[PDB]
Amino acid sequence: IRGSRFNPILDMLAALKKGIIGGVKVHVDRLQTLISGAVVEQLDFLRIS
Amino acid sequence: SHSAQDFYENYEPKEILGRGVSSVVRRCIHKPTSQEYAVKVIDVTGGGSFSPEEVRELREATLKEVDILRKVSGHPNIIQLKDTYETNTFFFLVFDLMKRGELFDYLTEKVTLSEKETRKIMRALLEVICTLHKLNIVHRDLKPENILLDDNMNIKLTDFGFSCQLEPGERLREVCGTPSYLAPEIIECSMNEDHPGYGKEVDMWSTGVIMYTLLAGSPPFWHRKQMLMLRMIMSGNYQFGSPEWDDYSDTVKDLVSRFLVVQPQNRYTAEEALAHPFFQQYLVEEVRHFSPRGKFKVIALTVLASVRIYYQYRRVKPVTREIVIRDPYALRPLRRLIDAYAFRIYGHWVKKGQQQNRAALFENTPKAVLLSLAEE
Amino acid sequence: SNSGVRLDGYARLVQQTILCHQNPVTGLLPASYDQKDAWVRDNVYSILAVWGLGLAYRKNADRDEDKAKAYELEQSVVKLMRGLLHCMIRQVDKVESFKYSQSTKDSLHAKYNTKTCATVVGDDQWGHLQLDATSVYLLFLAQMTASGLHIIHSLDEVNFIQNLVFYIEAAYKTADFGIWERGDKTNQGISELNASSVGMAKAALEALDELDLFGVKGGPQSVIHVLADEVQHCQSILNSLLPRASTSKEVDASLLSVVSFPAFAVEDSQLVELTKQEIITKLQGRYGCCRFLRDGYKTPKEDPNRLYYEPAELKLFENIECEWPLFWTYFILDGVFSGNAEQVQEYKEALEAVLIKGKNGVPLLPELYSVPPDRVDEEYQNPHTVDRVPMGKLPHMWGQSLYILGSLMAEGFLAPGEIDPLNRRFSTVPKPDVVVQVSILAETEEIKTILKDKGIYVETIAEVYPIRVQPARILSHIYSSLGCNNRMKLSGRPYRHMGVLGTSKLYDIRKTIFTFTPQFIDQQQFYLALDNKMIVEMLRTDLSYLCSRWRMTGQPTITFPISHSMLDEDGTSLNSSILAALRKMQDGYFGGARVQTGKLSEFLTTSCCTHLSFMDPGDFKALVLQLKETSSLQEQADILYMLYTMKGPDWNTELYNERSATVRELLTELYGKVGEIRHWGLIRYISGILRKKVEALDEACTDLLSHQKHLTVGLPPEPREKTISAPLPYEALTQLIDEASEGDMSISILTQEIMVYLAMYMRTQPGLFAEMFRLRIGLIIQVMATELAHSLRCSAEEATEGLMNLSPSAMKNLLHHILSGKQGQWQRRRRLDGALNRVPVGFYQKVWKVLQKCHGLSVEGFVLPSSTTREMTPGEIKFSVHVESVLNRVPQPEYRQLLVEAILVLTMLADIEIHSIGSIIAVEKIVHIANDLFLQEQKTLGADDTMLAKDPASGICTLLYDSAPSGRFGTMTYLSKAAATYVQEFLPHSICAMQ
Repeated sequence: IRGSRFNPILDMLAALKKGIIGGVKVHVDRLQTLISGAVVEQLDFLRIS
Repeated sequence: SHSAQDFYENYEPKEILGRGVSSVVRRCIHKPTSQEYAVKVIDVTGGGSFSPEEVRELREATLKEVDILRKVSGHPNIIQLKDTYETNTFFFLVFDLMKRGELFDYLTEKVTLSEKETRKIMRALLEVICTLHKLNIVHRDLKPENILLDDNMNIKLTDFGFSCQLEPGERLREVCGTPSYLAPEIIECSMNEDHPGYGKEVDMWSTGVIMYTLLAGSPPFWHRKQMLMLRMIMSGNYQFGSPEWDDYSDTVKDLVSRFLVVQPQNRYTAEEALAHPFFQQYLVEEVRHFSPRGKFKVIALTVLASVRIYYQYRRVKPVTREIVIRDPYALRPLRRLIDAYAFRIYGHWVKKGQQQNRAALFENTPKAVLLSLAEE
Repeated sequence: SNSGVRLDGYARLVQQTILCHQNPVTGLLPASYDQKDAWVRDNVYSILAVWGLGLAYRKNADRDEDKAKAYELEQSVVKLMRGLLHCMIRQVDKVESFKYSQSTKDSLHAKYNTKTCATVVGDDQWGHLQLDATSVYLLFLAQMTASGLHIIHSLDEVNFIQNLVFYIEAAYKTADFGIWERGDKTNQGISELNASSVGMAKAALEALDELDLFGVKGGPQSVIHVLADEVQHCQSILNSLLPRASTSKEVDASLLSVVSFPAFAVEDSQLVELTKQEIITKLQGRYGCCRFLRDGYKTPKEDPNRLYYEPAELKLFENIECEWPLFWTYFILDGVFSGNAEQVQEYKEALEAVLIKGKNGVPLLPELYSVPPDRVDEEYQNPHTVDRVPMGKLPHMWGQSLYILGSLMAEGFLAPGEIDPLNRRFSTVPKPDVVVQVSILAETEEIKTILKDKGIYVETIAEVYPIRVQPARILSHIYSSLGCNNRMKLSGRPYRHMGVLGTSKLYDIRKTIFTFTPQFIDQQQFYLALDNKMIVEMLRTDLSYLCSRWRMTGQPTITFPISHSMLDEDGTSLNSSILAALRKMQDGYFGGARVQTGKLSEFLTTSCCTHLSFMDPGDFKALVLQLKETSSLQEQADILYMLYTMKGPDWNTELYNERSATVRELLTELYGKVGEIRHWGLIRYISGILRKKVEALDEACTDLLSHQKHLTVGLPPEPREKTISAPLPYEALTQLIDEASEGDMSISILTQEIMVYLAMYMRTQPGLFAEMFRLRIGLIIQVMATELAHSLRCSAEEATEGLMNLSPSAMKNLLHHILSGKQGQWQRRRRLDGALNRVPVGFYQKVWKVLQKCHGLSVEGFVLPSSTTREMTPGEIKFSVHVESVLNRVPQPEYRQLLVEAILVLTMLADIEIHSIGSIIAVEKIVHIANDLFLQEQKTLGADDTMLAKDPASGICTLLYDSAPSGRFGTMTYLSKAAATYVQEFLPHSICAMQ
């Protein structure tokens, strides 16, 4: 933020909340809902080694 | 007189602790250290109902009060001004938080006080008064309602709204305060403009009056009519009740008579009062030397005290229920219980002002045809 | 691994204990034993262990077998959830009926059936009123959905849930039978308020604020909308009555559930430790804890074959309340939840000793332990000493499941953050403060010019065309359409008033911004908004109220349009109070909050906004002539009232030949002329004709009742005087107050006004209502008239005329004056005290102690038997009611005050002696003896006969009334002497008093 530099980040966060960033659709929500019900890839090689 | 932003971002108000004529006291915290305090918010505009001369004079009065309390700060038994904030409409005065209320509720709940705490409060008040007089500063506003109590029975003077500096050689001719606490000199200033003025004597009279009202339980001078009360005060014929002070020492009564003197010159000062034997105490000393007459006198006094202690113990009377049938007021426990029960039954008609007072509850007068003669 | 073995063992235990009677198809477990029923609360509570073990399985599965196990457990959970939801949805008609008015007959059944989902009992054979079960059901439904598990399928069920939300939203002012299905303390069930139901309801309403039921793949209309005023009202109610469960029970152990793992709704944790210490020190036993004092359930007395307890519970239900280990197994979870471990070990060790081992060697929780029928006398002398034996039903699935969940939590397989995804554990975190934003608008150009003259820059109603401002009643009419379905006969949310908490936040309706003014600037409802002082006062209290809680995100926003009525008499300047208030919320400090002003353009970028989706498209002629020709507002009101009462309730007067002028139209037009003159001489008169009602009167009444207080409407005497001991609906309240006020019309308005005055007064200063147990509006009114007559030295009619002409600020000031309490002096004060019967704080306790050592206290024939002391306790209300009734037989206030003084002097004098009188005491005789002694002493002194006067109907000298109580000549000495003489008169020739 460093003082007066705090405006453009506010504008970017507001645009991100709006839903579109230069023609790209975006979604925002809590991490717990997103991680739930999603495929997670497994790294099980360390257990064998 | 800094900006209100500092007060807004430094102190956060809390629930109300009390109310006044135009100001309310609220609790506040200091964010850096989390220390509790009490803040007095004064509305100089008076809710917008004040003509601007009134606002200006209130602002001048509060500025005089802050700059006169600035010098006095330092005494352990005085209120400490921690921070000041000024706006166009409000003054924020931050003092120490005490804990409980002032003397009125304590005296109402306990009816009357004993000599043990009386000695301490009188000593502290005399020390504060002597310190104030040494600084050439007067108060003219000792009332029991301006003395706060702590959890360890600590008293500090507050409400200096009438305090002002006294240039030496000057004689003030202003009249203020409750009429019951008005010294004869102030009232003489009222009737006659030729009187030179008054001084610290009004302070001694106020100390005597508060001592009287804490000891007896009722003010020495009080009546339903202001004019007759003023004539009562001018006469200076305070009397001692018969079945009320038969269990008090002679030294305290002598001190009572010494505090209240009509003549301003004969009134005792703080230094003279502090030297009375009532406050006498000893810690340790080994330079007691005298003649053999002194040894005989001391041994005779010891023997006399040892003999008298048993006889004083024997002078107690039983319950005497038959005497209760005749007269219950004679016995001290019966009197104290009747008084306390009467106070708790009728405890919410004692407030500020001359209209209602503690003396209105007691009726020691023999209600009869003698009530026809009241005044001229 | 060890974890696999432990979890397999726990699954085996759960399967052998609970899942063996899951009862598929319907999916509802039987309510234990051979009862063949299904209680909602037990069914809801029996699934927490399964849910927790399933969540434990899900995170560590990583294998087909454990994945399938978690799938099966989850599908069992959803099957039971849907089965229970079917019971609710099958009975929409009762919900619709209950949505309007409150009664037990249109309430939902509490015990549903097995297969075919039928009813087992009618509406008059069981207690069908339990808000706690429905609230806890919704709370676990919300938690279940937030966990990520689908329960809801169709969108119609969303409408049903929305309707049920309104069904339970009035729990703060609706009495219920209770969790125990036993009504009040004693039997013959009478519906009464309890803290447990509202404590459960608050969390359930909070949980469903925005939680969508369709998961992450929802739509525009998938979220349940709830208000916020009800939550804060419930919080205030629970805070007021937290220490005691209700007005009849000193404590109920069920308060633990509210202040533990389920439905955290509590603030100021000091109260939490206080109630925990109190319940520990009062209800702890040897092998369990009691529900509450003096419950006879499952006792060797009482004839369990019979119900409707006879009023003879003197000692047959004392110190023999059996036990309940459910509250014990609550303690282990409560301790293990936040940060406590040693207490958890202590409680686990204590509970392991009271366990019983059955088949296959598995834990089993007994219901209660009963006192042996023979060892009963010993317990009365040595409580909590005699051993007990198990007795009754003990497949208790509730406590068993709770203990299983607690053990699983303690083992560490599951984290506390998984049971509650909504993070309800941080309710004790303080919130520093909030900043309030206020915008000021001018109605017309003239007002804008006037404000700009004094240096205030405001903007008119125009020029902000994108932004529109409307009152709140249109917003209520808008909200009256949420969740409306025609096929299922659902009428949507009923009409109700709004708090200021709802109007502050901005709104969006069809790509448009709307702002709504607060409801207290409405002059079309009542006339208290015509006074500037009260406008200022309600602004101050409302700003304080918003600054206090503000549990929503974003800064508030308040619109305060300045009206034409806010100008002075000449209409060229605003009033001094309004200008002072404006200068006051300038500089950022007004009332008890920080106020920042500006323009709506800047507040738009930083303010909470709500998107709304459900409004998206899918000879009388001679009298009339006399009225027309005549003048004066007085005769105007008289003739309009006469015409309305006689022939003109809705008949057209035909006064104007072109427009049909109805009596109501003329009456409502007269308000415009009345308001300009500021004449409080007929505005109340016309308001009585139109019968205007003040909003939120029921809220004021329930706030009055929640303070352990009894209300009473009407002048004396009985039987037209009433007693409102329980909350009543708005229509019932209005009918009752109208019946009490009779045809005096203005009495109803005055009662409403004084009730509202008390209503905003007790919240600010709840300290002047001490020394009082019962208030009467009529008695206060007569005292007001008497005081005004004495002040003005006029007749009663002139005093009434002056009182009815006072501005409302004057009534508030005089009410405060007489509430503070601030010959002719002493007698007046004694009369006031007798009128307001301000009995001391510890009066009833002293009366009880004296009654303990005497046969009774006779007062002019009527006697109070000493047998009352053993069937009743000083803490409860009935003794106070009986004592006041006995003391209220005499009508003269001076008599009641002297009676109080004499009985109190009896109380003090009884302590000195140590004896039993064994006789009845006549207080009137003592008073007469004291009076005779006083008269004899005064005659002995030498007083002339004039001052020893006699009252026309007393036999008591007026100088005795004028006499002060204390002193060497006070009435206390005479009363004490008379009481001592009377005691000696009935004493065996020996006093033997020592102290």
